[PDB]
Amino acid sequence: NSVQQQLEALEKSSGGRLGVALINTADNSQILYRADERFAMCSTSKVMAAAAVLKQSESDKHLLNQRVEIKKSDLVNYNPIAEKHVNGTMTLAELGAAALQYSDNTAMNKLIAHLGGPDKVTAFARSLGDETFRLDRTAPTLNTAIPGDPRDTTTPLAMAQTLKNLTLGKALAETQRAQLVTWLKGNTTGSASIRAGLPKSWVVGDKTGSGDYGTTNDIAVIWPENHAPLVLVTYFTQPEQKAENRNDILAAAAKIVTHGF
Ligand SMILES: *C(=O)[C@@H](NC(=O)/C(=N\OC(C)(C)C(=O)O)c1csc(N)n1)[C@H](C)NS(=O)(=O)O
Repeated sequence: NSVQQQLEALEKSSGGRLGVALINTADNSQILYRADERFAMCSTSKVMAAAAVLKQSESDKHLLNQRVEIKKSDLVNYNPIAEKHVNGTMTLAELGAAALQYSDNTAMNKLIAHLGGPDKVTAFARSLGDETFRLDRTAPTLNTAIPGDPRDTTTPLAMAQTLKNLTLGKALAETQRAQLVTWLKGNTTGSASIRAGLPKSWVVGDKTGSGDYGTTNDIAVIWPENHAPLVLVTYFTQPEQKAENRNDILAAAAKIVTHGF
């Protein structure tokens, strides 16, 4: 079966809706499956918030070391790093690292608040040429992932294009691009998602997201040992609010689309 037939069969077995966009930077070719359909980003949206702060830091050499006070009232549903710093401070760089590498939701919220609200994250995406991304809410409500709800959504293709621009392309000046890549490569939350579908020795940077409706997402930049990078978005969502998340589906999709590379 072709790659498209394999992805359709994966979706058919999955009990949900699968969205895939792979960009092969060797030749700019693409593998697309529901890639123009909206999906709730869940915590994959954190890449855009962190990158928006990195953009600001290009013109403010003190920004990344700016102190942010962490209070008990800032804690939400999932904040393994920020809870260690209640009554102290974290820098904006430390908040970017925590948001991306541990998916700390308090850290995401501090990034959003620093920027001036969810709409400012949307404006940053637009400044990169991404007409599709929208951030509407803070964490954790941005992960409700209700079917057909446009809030906090993008498409697989839009996010793959923007992730390519952010990590390998024109979106950020070099020091800031490099910092984003360092953060993504050090992610701790993605072992069982895209990474599990790839050769163990390939270098990967990624950001996961999991929400209601069993919504299970991962966005990655992948560096093969002997080939140009691949940028891969795998989004997955299910019809029932309390569906289990399915990182195995993302690993399976990654294996299908990276075969031969
Ligand atoms: C982002 O996707 C974010 N997700 C959530 O905060 C929600 N659940 O996350 C945890 C890890 C708690 C889970 O048990 O799935 C969630 C479900 S419903 C809702 N309104 N929020 C997490 C923290 N990011 S991820 O990268 O770890 O998935």
